[PDB]
Amino acid sequence: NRPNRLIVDEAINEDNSVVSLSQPKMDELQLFRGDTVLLKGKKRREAVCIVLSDDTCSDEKIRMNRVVRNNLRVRLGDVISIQPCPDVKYGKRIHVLPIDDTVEGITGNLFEVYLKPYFLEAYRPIRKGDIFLVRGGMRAVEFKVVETDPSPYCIVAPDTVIHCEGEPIKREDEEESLNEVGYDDIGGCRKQLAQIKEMVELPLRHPALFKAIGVKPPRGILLYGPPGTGKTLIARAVANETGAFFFLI
Amino acid sequence: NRPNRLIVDEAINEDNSVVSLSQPKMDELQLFRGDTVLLKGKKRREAVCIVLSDDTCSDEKIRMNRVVRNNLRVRLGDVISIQPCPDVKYGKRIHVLPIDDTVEGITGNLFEVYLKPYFLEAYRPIRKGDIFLVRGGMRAVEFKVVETDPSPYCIVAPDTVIHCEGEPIKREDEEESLNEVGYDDIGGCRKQLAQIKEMVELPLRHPALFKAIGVKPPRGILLYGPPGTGKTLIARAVANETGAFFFLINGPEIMSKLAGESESNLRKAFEEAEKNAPAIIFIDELDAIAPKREKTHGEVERRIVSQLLTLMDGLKQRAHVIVMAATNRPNSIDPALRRFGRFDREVDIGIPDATGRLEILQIHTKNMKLADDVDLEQVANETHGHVGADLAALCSEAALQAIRKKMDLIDLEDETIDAEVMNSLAVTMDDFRWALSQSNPSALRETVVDVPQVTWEDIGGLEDVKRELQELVQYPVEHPDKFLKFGMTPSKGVLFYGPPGCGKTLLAKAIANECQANFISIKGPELLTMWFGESEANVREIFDKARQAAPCVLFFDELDSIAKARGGNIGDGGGAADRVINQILTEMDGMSTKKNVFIIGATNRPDIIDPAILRPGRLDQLIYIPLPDEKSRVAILKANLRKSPVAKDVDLEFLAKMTNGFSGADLTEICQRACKLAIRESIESEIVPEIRRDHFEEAMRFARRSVSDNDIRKYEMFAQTLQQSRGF
Ligand SMILES: Nc1ncnc2c1ncn2[C@@H]1O[C@H](COP(=O)(O)OP(=O)(O)OP(O)(O)=S)[C@@H](O)[C@H]1O
Ligand SMILES: Nc1ncnc2c1ncn2[C@@H]1O[C@H](COP(=O)(O)OP(=O)(O)OP(O)(O)=S)[C@@H](O)[C@H]1O
Ligand SMILES: Nc1ncnc2c1ncn2[C@@H]1O[C@H](COP(=O)(O)OP(=O)(O)OP(O)(O)=S)[C@@H](O)[C@H]1O
Ligand SMILES: [Mg+2]
Ligand SMILES: [Mg+2]
Ligand SMILES: [Mg+2]
Repeated sequence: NRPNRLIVDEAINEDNSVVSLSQPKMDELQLFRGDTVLLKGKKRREAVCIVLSDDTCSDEKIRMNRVVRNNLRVRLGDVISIQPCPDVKYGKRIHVLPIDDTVEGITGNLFEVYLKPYFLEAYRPIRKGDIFLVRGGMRAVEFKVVETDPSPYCIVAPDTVIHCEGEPIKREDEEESLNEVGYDDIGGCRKQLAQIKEMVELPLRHPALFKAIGVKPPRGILLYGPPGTGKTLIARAVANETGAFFFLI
Repeated sequence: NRPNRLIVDEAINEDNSVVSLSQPKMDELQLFRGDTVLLKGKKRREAVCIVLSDDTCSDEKIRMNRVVRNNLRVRLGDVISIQPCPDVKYGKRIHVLPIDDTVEGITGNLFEVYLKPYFLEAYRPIRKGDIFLVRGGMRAVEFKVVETDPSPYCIVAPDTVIHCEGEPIKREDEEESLNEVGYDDIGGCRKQLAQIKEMVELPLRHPALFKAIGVKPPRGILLYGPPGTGKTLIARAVANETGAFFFLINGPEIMSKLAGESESNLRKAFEEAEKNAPAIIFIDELDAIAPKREKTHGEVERRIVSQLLTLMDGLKQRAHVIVMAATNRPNSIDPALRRFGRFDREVDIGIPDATGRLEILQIHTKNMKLADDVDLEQVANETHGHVGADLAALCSEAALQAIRKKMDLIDLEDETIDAEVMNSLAVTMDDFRWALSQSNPSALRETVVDVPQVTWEDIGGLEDVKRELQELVQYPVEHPDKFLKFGMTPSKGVLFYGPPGCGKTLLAKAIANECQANFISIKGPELLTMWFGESEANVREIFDKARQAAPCVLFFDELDSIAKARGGNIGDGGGAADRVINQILTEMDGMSTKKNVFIIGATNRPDIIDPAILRPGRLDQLIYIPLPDEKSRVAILKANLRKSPVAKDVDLEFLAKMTNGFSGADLTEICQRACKLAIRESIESEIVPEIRRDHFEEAMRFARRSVSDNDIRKYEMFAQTLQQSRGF
């Protein structure tokens, strides 16, 4: 029923928004390697991205990047609604504005350092109200388009002009700070992260189901190891990747 | 007088309401196997059920299920009034309603999952206002009929229609919650439960009788055992199965209070217990509040201990108050508490055995749905160091693993899933295997007190020593009358000596198995490491533990390691007696003769064993186990090859005559090498499943002898002259 629902979990490609599917999926959804796809999430918001051909990922799973995970307001293990978009898009004007929480201490023409060698030779699609992360200059800033042609009808093209404004917009509470620690900020602990996920996220993400079943949830997880191994980092990441209230003692 | 009164005690049939009587009873009450009977209890209420034919239950007892025990408002040990009901009954309409305390979180048509595959092929009777328990969908809910034809006039029939209402009724205080812990919620502890019942329920159930007699009631029951063994569970069950007010005191909770406020809490708890009828005070984690006063820092803790001692000493027989305590560290308890008048009865809740842990697994999976390949007996056999908490965690992990593969069939978008899919989710044996794969047994280091599985069939030859061990162990425990007639006190000790790998450990385990007696194995290296902490009380605890397990056999294996700690009898000139061995001799001399504890020692270094071990009264039965001869080698090979698919052309007597100085371990090594060659052949052929003659020939080509001819001569010398030893 409804062969359009995808399970959301973290991707492995260390790049910008690029979704990865399994071998039967691009043939079942009649989309090729270099195709434009549309992501639809909760709270009546959309996302547009480019698929990637993968085989040794899983039987039925999409791969979801953290850059646009907050764009759809969806966390780990969520269900997403995909849709192929065989619509030709080209950008003419895209009024883009950074956020004055991560761009402080940076001056000059930020385009030629951050946006210019990030757009060309990529051909990425941009939707209305997209928060995409750009790394460079020994720091990372997220960026926000605020005004363009009707959504999305936009891909990265050399024929797209841009203009700076010099007044970055503030960050509202509707979105989560990408500067916070996530699952992608932990390296070298994937088995431990897998165990923590299996023991933590299912009861937290589905509290009503776990209350209905009446089965014992593991509530005494104890991390241990040598100092500086990321125990606090892992705990904060698990807190952030789930919609659970976090109290620190 | 009145041959209609029945004593009420818990049943053994793991089903719905089915009463079980003794052989003379159904003939005396003219009722057959498939007959309808009527149960009449107190407070003017009745119950209807179906009898069961039983013979090996007791002389005069009924068996009463917990489902309908609360239906009659009768507890354990009560007297019930039975009546046969040869009245034909058939249900037409039965308005049934659940209770909204256990059905929350369940939606959909609960009939087709819970009531439909529970009614048919059963033909059970239903009475007015019956609370019957139905398990399924990884949870248990009780159910209540509220309206039907005049009572009871109802049995389960396919012609009975039903209709849902969607509004479950609330639970009143007239009945007890079946979700609470009862006697049936504890597995693997029946002897301990029997002792607790005998020591607790008679004074509590009959306080007036115990006050009239003027005899001392045991008021200091102290439960102890490894953590997670169900001490709290047992205490709560005993509280629930008797009509005694239960006051719970938590160690850490009391200790967390401010100074001068915890004493107020203890005094208030004792006052409440004394005021409110017969009562039980349970102090969970007693070592938290009352450690050894020699090892404690603050004076507030000592005030707490003194207050507890005063409150315990202030207990009168008229108070009808029983104080129970649980601690996983009984030796950390202040010794003043364990004296007479405060805590005299001590009950050891030990690690469950294979049967006990199988019972625990059944108790924890009875709510879950198991696939047809689920072998709970195999799971119990594969779990060794697990305790009740470990098995509960294993079952929960298996259920979670089953759910984790069902996240798509279950709409995770939906708030509260319905039971028509929850029951469809079944826990496979693969899920149990996965859960067992990653599990940490807590009681791995604990000493095992159990009947070993190895029997005489696992031992080849050695018939004479088998007969001698039978005469030494079975006869004093089976026919004491002959021994007291002829006036000889049985010998309490046996020492096994001989070449290594000839079956000294197997003999002790097999003689433990045949007598069906508890077996405790203490190895020499274990003693040497457990004494290195200068803990003289541990080897005393070993003998104490053996004392409570009587009839028990205490086996000290690898005494050579103990004797090699200081070199031996001659060595460089000093003696090998050190550390444990002196305390072991002291314990052997200080053990009661009438106790059925038997001590067996084994060593393959008879030269260096200290003489004091061999003194009469400690270990005077010197049994020498030699290397197997021709026929014993055939027997050993046959015993070792029982579990392997040996081909017909394999000539075992040929192998026996081709091996002369080989011991049992050497023959086992030969069999293992032949099996490993067969495994290699199978692996190579994969890129047949019968071990052949050629494999045995190739294994015999590389077979090695682990006992020298000079060693054989020396053992023969010690086989004849070892009683001498002591003296020079
Ligand atoms: N596995 C890791 N992956 C990425 N960064 C890591 C990892 N482990 C440590 N770090 C970095 O090192 C910092 C220190 O790690 P912490 O989690 O704060 O130390 P810790 O694990 O709490 O151990 P303590 O606090 O000294 S006992 C983190 O904030 C990260 O920046
Ligand atoms: N013999 C048993 N039969 C059935 N369930 C058991 C048994 N032993 C333990 N359990 C289960 O394991 C849980 C933990 O047991 P508890 O009695 O709470 O532990 P404990 O005996 O108090 O030992 P502590 O508190 O760690 S010192 C119980 O609530 C049961 O669910
Ligand atoms: N009579 C026997 N019948 C069958 N197998 C035997 C026999 N004697 C020894 N074995 C094998 O040898 C192994 C060791 O048995 P043990 O009773 O431990 O021998 P032991 O005399 O105690 O000497 P060690 O030091 O323990 S090897 C057993 O597990 C069997 O595989
Ligand atoms: Mg830390
Ligand atoms: Mg407890
Ligand atoms: Mg041995």
